[PDB]
Amino acid sequence: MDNNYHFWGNGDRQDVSLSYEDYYSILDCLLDEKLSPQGLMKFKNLHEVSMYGVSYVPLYCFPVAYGISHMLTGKVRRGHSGYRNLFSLMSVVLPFTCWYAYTTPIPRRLYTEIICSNNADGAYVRNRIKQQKPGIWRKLSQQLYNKNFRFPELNQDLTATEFPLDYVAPHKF
Amino acid sequence: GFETVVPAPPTRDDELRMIKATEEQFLQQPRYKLYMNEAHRIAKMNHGDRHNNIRAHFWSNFALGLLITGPIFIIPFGKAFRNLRSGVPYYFRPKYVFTQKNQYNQDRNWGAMKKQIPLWLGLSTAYAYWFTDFSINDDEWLEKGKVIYPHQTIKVL
Amino acid sequence: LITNSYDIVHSWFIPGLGIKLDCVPGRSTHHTFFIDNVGFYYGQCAEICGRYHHHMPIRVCALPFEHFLLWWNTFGLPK
Amino acid sequence: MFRWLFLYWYNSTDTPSAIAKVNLWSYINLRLFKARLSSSIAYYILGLNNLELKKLKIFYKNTYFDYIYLKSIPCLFLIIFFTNLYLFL
Amino acid sequence: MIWKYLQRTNRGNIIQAGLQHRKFENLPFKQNFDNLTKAYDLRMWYISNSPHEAKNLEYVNELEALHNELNYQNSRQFLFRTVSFLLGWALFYQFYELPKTYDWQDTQEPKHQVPAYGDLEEGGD
Amino acid sequence: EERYDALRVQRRIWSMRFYYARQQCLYELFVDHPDLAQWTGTYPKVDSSHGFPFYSTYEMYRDFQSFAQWITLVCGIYVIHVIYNYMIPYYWVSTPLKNDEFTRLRMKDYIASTVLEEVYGISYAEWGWLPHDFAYNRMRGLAGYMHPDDPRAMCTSTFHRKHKYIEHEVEKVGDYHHMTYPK
Amino acid sequence: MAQTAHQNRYQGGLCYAQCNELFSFWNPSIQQCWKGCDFGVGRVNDPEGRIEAQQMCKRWAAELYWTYKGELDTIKDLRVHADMYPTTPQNVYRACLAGVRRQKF
Amino acid sequence: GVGSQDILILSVVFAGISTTISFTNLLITRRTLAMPGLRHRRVLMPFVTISIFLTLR
Amino acid sequence: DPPIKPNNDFDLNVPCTWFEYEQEWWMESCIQEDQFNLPEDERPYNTPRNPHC
Amino acid sequence: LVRLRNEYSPEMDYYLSNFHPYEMQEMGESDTTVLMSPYKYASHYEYTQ
Amino acid sequence: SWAYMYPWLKFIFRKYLDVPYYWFYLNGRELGIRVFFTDLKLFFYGITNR
Amino acid sequence: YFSMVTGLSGAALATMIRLELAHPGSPFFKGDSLRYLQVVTAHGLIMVFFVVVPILF
Amino acid sequence: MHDTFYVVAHFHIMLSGAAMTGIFSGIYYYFNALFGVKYSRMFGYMHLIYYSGGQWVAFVPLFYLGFSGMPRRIHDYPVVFMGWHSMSTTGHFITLVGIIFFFLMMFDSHIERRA
Amino acid sequence: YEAQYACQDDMFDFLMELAYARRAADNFESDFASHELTTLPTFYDTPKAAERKTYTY
Ligand SMILES: [Cu+2]
Ligand SMILES: [Cu+2]
Ligand SMILES: [Mg+2]
Ligand SMILES: [Zn+2]
Repeated sequence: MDNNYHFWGNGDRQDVSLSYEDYYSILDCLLDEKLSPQGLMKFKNLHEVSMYGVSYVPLYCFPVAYGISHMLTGKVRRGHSGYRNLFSLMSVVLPFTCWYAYTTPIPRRLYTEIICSNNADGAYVRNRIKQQKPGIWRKLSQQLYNKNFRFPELNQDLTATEFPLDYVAPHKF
Repeated sequence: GFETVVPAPPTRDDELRMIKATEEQFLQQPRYKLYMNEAHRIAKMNHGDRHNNIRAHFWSNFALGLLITGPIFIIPFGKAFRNLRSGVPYYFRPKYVFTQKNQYNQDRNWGAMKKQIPLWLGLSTAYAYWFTDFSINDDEWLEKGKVIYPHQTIKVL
Repeated sequence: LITNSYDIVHSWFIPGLGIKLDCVPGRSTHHTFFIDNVGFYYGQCAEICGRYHHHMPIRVCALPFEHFLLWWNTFGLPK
Repeated sequence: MFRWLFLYWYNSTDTPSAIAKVNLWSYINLRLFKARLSSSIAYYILGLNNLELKKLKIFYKNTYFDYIYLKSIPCLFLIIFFTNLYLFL
Repeated sequence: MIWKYLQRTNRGNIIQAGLQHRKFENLPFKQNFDNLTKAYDLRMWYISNSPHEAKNLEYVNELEALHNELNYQNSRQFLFRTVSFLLGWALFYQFYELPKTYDWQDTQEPKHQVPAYGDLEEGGD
Repeated sequence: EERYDALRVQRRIWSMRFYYARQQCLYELFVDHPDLAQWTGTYPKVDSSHGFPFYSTYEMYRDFQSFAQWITLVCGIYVIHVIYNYMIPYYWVSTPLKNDEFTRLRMKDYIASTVLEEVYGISYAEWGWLPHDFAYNRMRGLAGYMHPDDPRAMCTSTFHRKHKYIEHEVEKVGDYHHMTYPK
Repeated sequence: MAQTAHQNRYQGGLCYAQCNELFSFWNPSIQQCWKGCDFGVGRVNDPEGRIEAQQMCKRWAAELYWTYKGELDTIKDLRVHADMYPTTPQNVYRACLAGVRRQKF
Repeated sequence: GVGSQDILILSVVFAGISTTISFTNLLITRRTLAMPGLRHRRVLMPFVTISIFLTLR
Repeated sequence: DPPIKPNNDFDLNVPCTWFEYEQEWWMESCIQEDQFNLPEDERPYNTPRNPHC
Repeated sequence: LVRLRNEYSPEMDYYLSNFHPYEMQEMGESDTTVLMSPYKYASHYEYTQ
Repeated sequence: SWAYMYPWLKFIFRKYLDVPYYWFYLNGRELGIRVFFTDLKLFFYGITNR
Repeated sequence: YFSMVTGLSGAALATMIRLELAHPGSPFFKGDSLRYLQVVTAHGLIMVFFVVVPILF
Repeated sequence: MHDTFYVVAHFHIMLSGAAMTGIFSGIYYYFNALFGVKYSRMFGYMHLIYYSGGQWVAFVPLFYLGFSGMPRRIHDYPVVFMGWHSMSTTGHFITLVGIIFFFLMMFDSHIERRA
Repeated sequence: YEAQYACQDDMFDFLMELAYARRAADNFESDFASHELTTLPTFYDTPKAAERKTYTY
């Protein structure tokens, strides 16, 4: 498909998907002293990709917010004359569309390398999310198990001798 | 992360060979490439070369994109300005200036161009960014910023 | 000279040396100081500060290093 | 409906004198809308007897996108050729 | 070959579009927004391309009347849609379980809540 | 010759094509958009040689209409130079850095602290320093720029130089009894 | 270049160019490297002149910073890198030696 | 202390308000009520008026 | 009633004929007051004609 | 100085071409106070619904 | 009334402010428009999966 | 006329300033430095903001 | 020269002398427009002479004191300044006399009552 | 001694109060530091830090 599959800020459909809200919350519960210089490099690349992405998301959502605000006013296009109502409805609706976008997980190679890496950095990140962010880890564990990832930190772990630390949502065995 | 054997400080012959290599590598810089003398210069120059390579490809694709976005997208998009949603043919709706659209399809053609040229350029830019390859300059771990010295590039005697 | 002020801005102003250092609270301003002659210079405060802005005098004596060392060992070292 | 001021002001019968003799000042007869120039350059030279009106019209304004695209193909191919030539040399 | 469908411009892109007769055949028996907009568009296109002034001025008067009627219809649409939007907004936030579990570190500044430089803020040495 | 004449005619043709397209645009702007035409500085472009004044004409707003342009350009260049190396680089580092923090801070400071003028400040020191004052200030400068870790001392003209007019103390440039003292 | 011999770095010649190429543009070690170029002008080609120039570098480093008698004689690695700053007499000595090495003629 | 210094600060606030009123009145007087030939020509006016308008801006 | 500064249309201007010959007069007369003119007794005359004119 | 009179004489109609036609944009009542756009302000008139 | 939401505005654009000059060779990356298009595709994928 | 009155006020403040500085030893305020500083501040403020600015503008 | 009487002399020459002399130039230039009568020459000349002389005599010694290191806002100063300070004060009073003449001419302008 | 040289005694006293407050609790900065996860990558941030430097006589 694309000619830039090597890019770290890129991803395919079956990569680990984290919304921007989840990514920032995950960042809020980590320490740089506990990560190797490679893990810090992964996090810095993710930081630059994500700063550009969070800058751009409202631009992505602007056409949909514009259309919805137009449809709320009516079936009359008063360009340059309905700007006041259009942009009040925009300042209301564009936050809602951006809410839907920012709560939408998006796949990334850096997301799938930070979480699913088998070295000590991956285990540290997984356990830190498991303990400090139980809900984020609930969703993320469901996603990882669905993607044929087998880690001890997953709630859906049939080989464990210890009971899960959260509610195990129904899934196909 | 092991270490290599540190050779003894060079003798006068080795120093002269190093000076010869550095001056020979200095002679190779094109006069139209304005990179100052510094440790990273050669590295920068290498980077620049790769960047320029990418640039060329990009522009080619950009031009190609324009061609491929000519008849496939923008012209069929301009097929939508013939009639309005009510079925009545296109007519001029003036914003502030009541321009006289005396020529044949001045209003329709101008509106179509206003909504087509930005679309043409945007689709061409999307094509260029989608199909060109930045792999040669991409460095995920930033390992290519290491300082290369001119005497290490050239072997003398 | 590391100039600073306890409360408000003052100005260590030496007219004979033609220098003025603004002592500003929270600012540890580093100045270089070179006196190329043996000289006793008076000075004042050149930033408005209150009641005794006028009566805030300065006396700086630049001496050769032998006399400075004699002063330092006799009046500076005993603390 | 007038395009030229010299035709507009030559023999006007809707002047306030006559319209006051009838006293019916319709809105559609505002002088703000009666005359309007052609938006194409029109200057005056000296002909053989009097002033001659010469119109300077340079380019059309009704061009559609297909003309622009067809007139751009050589430029795009030149760009492609130059970029590939730079890559090879 | 290539020039036939790459250089030979289509007929429709050149000539003026004709009236779409399909959209004026089966009209609803209503003076709704669709019919009013169709009438407004018809008269506007006519006055934009007609050398006949009597019909043009008649259509100008009728266009002003249609503008008023379309303003009324749009007022109804605006009222209904915006009232529905506001009520849906209020109901959503009435039923939505607002997350009150956000981090409260921003409100706490321990160096400022209990001044770490106490007794030294006033000049004392 | 003939080729030069052809080149001159072609250049004139290009210039006049641009001029007349621009004039058509300006005439249309004046006729249809009188306020923007006035704002941009466009003259009333309707030929009223027939004696009837134009129905919508305006007074010229010649806001832009030598020394002012030069001094504004100089001040703008100075301001752009200041913002390039003093304002924007201030935001590059705002947190403690794990790797090469001192290197990055040195980079930011160097692109700001060291300026070109300093070198001239000593390269033409004779414009106010007499011979003996120059000798004393030479020893003083060699003392004051003794510290090696100072990028400002680099890119500064040497103090190991004789006064251009006449030199009294120094007989040779590098004949000293102490390395860091000019005598 | 207040401590060097030339008004501008271009009068130094090829040696100053090599010194500039040795360190990054913000590194003040270049000036010390330049002093090496000054010490080995008529000495690099002479077999004992090179030793004399190295001794001059040692004296220069000892004069710029406080140094101990054995300190400059027990340096394990005399190689320099781009980010070597003249914060220590060892770094000053290494930069001066590197400047001496790059003085043709 | 509380007293003359606060008087000065609040009087400077009041002077700012008065200057606001003055420059608004005079700038809008020029920008709106200028005679038909002196709407935009700075040069035509007497130099004191040009100076006053520049200082008001 | 406002005062007026009438603007003149360039196309409707007329060539200056109200003592038009005095616009530069003052300037020239300020330059010729301190100028010494060669008397006709000393000005060379009947010089050879230019070959091409 | 032509002192215009409040009449409909042919003499007054002689000066009919010396006046800009009166702009109707500011006539009537406006349903928009003022445009908040800085680029188009004090030059454009307010739009109407 | 929208005024007290400026910390988000700083949160978005200060990160743009702390990007050094390209030819200082700190990372040698300019990933603005590339990330624009890549994230457009990624958001298509994410919405479709959601 | 208001500016005439305020200019006389500023001239009186300047007279106080010059009478304090006529010779050392504080002949006017007699050792009251704070009153002198108040007089200087008032002189500057009413000469700048309440004499010249009123007159001109 | 920062925060010394050299700055005071600079900006007092400028503000007081130049600005008030220009203001008086405008007052005399617009005297008929402002008051409806023509001004009297005698007290006007006296005002001009005394105001200008007072400005010079009051603000040149301030330059002299600024060169000698006299800070601005001190009400007590070293003994070696008093001389010029006295001269400065003298100049101010000269200025005051000029001010008197100014008002006098206005009074004298309305005894005169000429068109 | 470098910190003492760079700081005045007042600022040094403030920093010593902070140092006491952080040494009583044994607050190493590495216990809280996370900003390296939100910092742009640099050539100096390579995983192989020892091999990034080129050494040359
Ligand atoms: Cu004080
Ligand atoms: Cu004081
Ligand atoms: Mg001060
Ligand atoms: Zn306009």
